[PDB]
Amino acid sequence: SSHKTFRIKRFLAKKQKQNRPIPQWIWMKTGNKIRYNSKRRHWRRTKLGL
Amino acid sequence: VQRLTYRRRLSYNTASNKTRLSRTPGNRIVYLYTKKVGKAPKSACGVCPGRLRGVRAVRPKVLMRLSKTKKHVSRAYGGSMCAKCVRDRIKRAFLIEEQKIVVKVLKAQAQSQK
RNA sequence: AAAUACCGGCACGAGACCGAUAGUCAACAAGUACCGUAAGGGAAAGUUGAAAAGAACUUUGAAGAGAGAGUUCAAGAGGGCG
RNA sequence: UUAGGACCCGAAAGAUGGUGAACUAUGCCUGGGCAGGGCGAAGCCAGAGGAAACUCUGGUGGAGGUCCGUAGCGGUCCUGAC
RNA sequence: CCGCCGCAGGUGCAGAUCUUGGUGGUAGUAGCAAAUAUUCAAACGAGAACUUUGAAGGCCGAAGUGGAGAAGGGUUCCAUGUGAACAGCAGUUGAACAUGGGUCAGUCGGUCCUGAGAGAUGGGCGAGCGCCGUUCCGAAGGGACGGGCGAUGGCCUCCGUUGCCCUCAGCCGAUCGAAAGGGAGUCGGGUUCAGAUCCCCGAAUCCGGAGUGGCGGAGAUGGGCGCCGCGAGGCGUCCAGUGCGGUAACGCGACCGAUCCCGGAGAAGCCGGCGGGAGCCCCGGGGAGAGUUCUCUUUUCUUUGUGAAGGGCAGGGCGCCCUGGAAUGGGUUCGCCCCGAGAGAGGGGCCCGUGCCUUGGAAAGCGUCGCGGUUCCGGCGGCGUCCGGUGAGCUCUCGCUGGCCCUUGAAAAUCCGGGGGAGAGGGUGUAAAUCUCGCGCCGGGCCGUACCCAUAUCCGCAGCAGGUCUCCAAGGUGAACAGCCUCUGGCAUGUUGGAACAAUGUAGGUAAGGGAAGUCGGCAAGCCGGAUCCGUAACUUCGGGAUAAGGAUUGGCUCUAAGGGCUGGCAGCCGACUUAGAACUGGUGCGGACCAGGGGAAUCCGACUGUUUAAUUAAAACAAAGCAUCGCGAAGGCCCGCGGCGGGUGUUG
RNA sequence: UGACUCUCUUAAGGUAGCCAAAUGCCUCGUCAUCUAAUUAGUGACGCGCAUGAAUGGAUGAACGAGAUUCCCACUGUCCCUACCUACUAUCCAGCGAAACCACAGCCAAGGGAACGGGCUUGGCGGAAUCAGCGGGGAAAGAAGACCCUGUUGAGCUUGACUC
RNA sequence: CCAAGCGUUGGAUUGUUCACCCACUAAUAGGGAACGUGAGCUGGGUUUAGACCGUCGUGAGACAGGUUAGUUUUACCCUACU
RNA sequence: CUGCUUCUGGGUCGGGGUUUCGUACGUAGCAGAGCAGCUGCUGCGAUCUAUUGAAAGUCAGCCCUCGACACAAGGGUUUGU
RNA sequence: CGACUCUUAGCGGUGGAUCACUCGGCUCGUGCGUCGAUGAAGAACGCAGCUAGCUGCGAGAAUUAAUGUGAAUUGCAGGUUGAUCAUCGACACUUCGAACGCACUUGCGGCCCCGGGUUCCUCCCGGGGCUACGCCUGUCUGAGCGUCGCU
Repeated sequence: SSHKTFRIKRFLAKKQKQNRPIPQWIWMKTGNKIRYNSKRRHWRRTKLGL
Repeated sequence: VQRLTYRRRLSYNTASNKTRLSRTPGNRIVYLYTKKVGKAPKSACGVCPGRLRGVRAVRPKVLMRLSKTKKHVSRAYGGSMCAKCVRDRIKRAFLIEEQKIVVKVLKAQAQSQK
């Protein structure tokens, strides 16, 4: 909710910084396996735990 | 007509969360948060149901601010006990003490004759 | 003490074994994504080519998607493509 | 032919150790919430009738696991819809 | 990669409702049908039933599709793009996608307290992980007020600062436990693309603090002699002073003081009635801008203010007090209820003041009418921001007073007053010790703060007709928070549109004559329905039955009578709402929509109210009061536990 | 018919009440009553298969989304159906599943695992279809919940066995 | 005897098939079609789970004994028919 | 099932016929229960009366139009003994 | 006639079988046999010029130093007295965690020291060193109508 604990707000803060796509230059590398970010999570799709 | 919201996050009509309608110099109705009705102090005799006179009926932690003269009436047991049951506990404090001296004097009789 | 045990741990060698629905659940960002309040449950998913040389430039369409060209032995190998 | 998973697939169970009362059951603590009306109990005042206990009468009063009924709570019947 | 000769095996598939992966027919089929509803023009654009803007017509109709929060969500918030995929048609559109940006506090919460409870230590048990128990089998206090030698900062001056050890001390419990309980204190305007009691401007306010304590005020300048000289007076001394006033309730801007003690506040339930206060609605005027004007309308609509904190003042209330003595009893309420234990009557005093006014304060805000600044702005001017009546009105709040209970409705932190009188204070002053008085000074860290809050941000696999805790609450009709209609506010008819109007559906209706002949069964539907006014049975636990049953009136318009304040059996002046009566009148229509009981005579069961199989049984079942036995006087009954000097009933009898 | 009588008889033989009742086998009991007609309801009748006293008997005002019955009024429940409205279905733009499926799909008889879509013998047979439709596919659904079997279990009980 | 062309009803009581009765009538014949016909209905009866009674059983429970309350699903396939 | 140039044709509109409902708006009235204001005038006023068998609808699947106004001399796809 | 439908072949879609690979398994054998109050395992949260995951890492944060190695790192920018890799013995190693001052809210204390506020002289702010229980040996201050002792 609006009423958060400091520990939970740092938990959410990590999950937002992990919910960005791959940089466009990453798959121009030599050992190129990654196409897109498979671990991208959406607020309707998956509910983050908690 | 001004249908108006709480300014705090307490969304319930609780003992702490009681309000009053207050028109503002911006010309709109809004809630001000009423401090509770702090009551007068009661007599230490604990018989008279009517609370004390000359002492402010106020929240208990406010009385740090109030001057000494706001908090007590100028008398023996002033601001702690009702003046009616002060003047019953002045007479009794004397008339019982008088009765002790009659016992002190009647004890000075019953042994001098044997 | 020594002979003795060792389906964990560190570092190694080898196989009449298995060859991506097999072999560990996991050959890959695997105890991952995901599910359950929790204990726990738990995947799918390898391959362009010798080298990106990964299709310049022209032209239809709003663009997707085409037709020409061009690279290559081969695109009858065109970005999940032997 | 056995004994072992014993050709492969299959029970209803039995056991051991753990996880749950966010639903729900019940106690407890602490908060919030329930239009508008109808009947009109005790107590109370005046009056009327007779000899007292008394007996009648008109107001007042606002009780009740009271009644009609909204919000809320519930879920009868259509064995309607689906 | 293979033939031959040997070797070895996880060695041959059509089946196992086999396992995994893929694809068919069905099939461009079922479907995109809950809650009234969309149309026109323009814009951007490649593109419009859907987007955006204006104009229509509508819905929600203040218990809302409105404006906010708790729980949950976690970036969904806001802007700028593109419009591949997703949003069950579309899309220039989104809560999708990608780039960014965004949550500011002494005062609002969290922190703190304790609640039911959780839970260490001692102890007990335990093979043991551990477990029991929370004051019970414990040496459970590391604090102060006091006295010398030493000592450090300061002219060791004499205190702050230290140590030894001597005087001095209950709670009986570590610790956790509430974003709805306790809990000092921030409100008004302005501002952003998204943030405000947080930011800016301006007004306050709470707590804490300071080493020789920074200003004023209080404590504190009284008494009585002895000389000088025209007297004030000057000056030498023996004394006082830890404040004053009111008959009182109590007052005054301070008004010393510890361990100890005592009390209060914190801190009390639901319900009824009544009164005050606002806000809101209503009413008659006066401004301002709009609407209408085809006729009528001095018209209709919007707007018309003033924070916290001080003072003053109405206004409530008193179970506060002073003379004073009441039967011919009086006062007084809607109801009460009060009185020689001191009623009426008079004079006071106090608490509450959320209302009025004033400081804040017009400088802002709002309504307007204008002028610039091409944009650089909280731009600058002119006016107005009014005067009354109101009330069983509605809601919240502050009181007064009752009624109900085999029901008695929280603790603790915290704060304050009191009673005591150990002490301290100075020697007539340059007064002291001391102060809850008025200013002054410094400080307030830490975490949460965006947004949705639900027919699209939560939980049901989803934009799921489900579920999910609250706050505010306009006008009309009306008994009404009923239903319907409208204003502010919000919306695009709920995952699609267009054209047809067959069957059969789903949901509404209407039916001649009959009337339950239908059928297991009057099931579904219907009838009845409001109010006034009559009238009301059997039976009864005398409470009821009862809206029994069964009748009459209801419209509109127009009068009449009755029902009140106020100012000094009267006149004058301001009325706010009903009841009753009679007239007149319409095509007998009139509770005209809406709201909204079918009725009687018996039988069985269960007294009733309550409850019950969440998702097929709401019942005659369960519960129930009542009634009746039974056990037990505590080393006890009844029960729990692996265990114990264990635990529940038990804060018991 | 049975007060009364004789015996057996067990702990003592059902008392007060109540009834073809939510309790009566026979049963649609018998009589009355409600009807034109009543296996219903009701009031009576009691040798009552198998009523009966806190395993409570008999009643009972009030009450009930409880179970029955008759009556009045009211009605499309019916005689006996018709019409209208909204949303569908229908047609089209866009979108787009699923169950199910040995192969499949016209009948009569015959035989057959005794009830054929196919086999035999006759009927006969004509593309692709659309809205309907419920005869059939012993249609789908779910390894019958009944029943029996298993030396398969579970919840419960006691005078089972072992603790 | 030829003979099934065409008729064979309205109702009270019971879930009833079966009867029985009222009344009309030309007559109020008997049957079959998976004891016709539940993706046609209805759910009264049976025959789940809830309850009550009687008898039975120490008991849990039992009864072609009586009693009340109890979810009746799908067609869009192929034929058949329209 | 029909219609789409006889200077003719249907349609659209209007006019009649029809029938349905039952007397419009406005005006006028010493008609109107009355009441209120000024000294008889005059306001509010349900309703009644005349105007008025009035007004309004009427084919969209009614009848006749010979009155207006346009429009109709077309397009597409196929088809041979 | 065709259309529809069937059969077959070619080509083309759909789908991912087969086959060929293989920085992965599994199995067997061998040597070694090492965690932690000097803060383990684990967990959280951070850190790159552009970096979400994966690894690497710890405010010195895809690493510092050192020794070796001797010219790259590389997806793209940029700037030999040793680039870069391996090694790693020096240093460093935020928060929870047996987790350690008392609590899980990252909330509240204490004592000693320092530095701002100052020129010790307190509040205030920041920083630092300590503050957990059980126990062991010694130490210290105590306690007892324990046992006695001397006056």
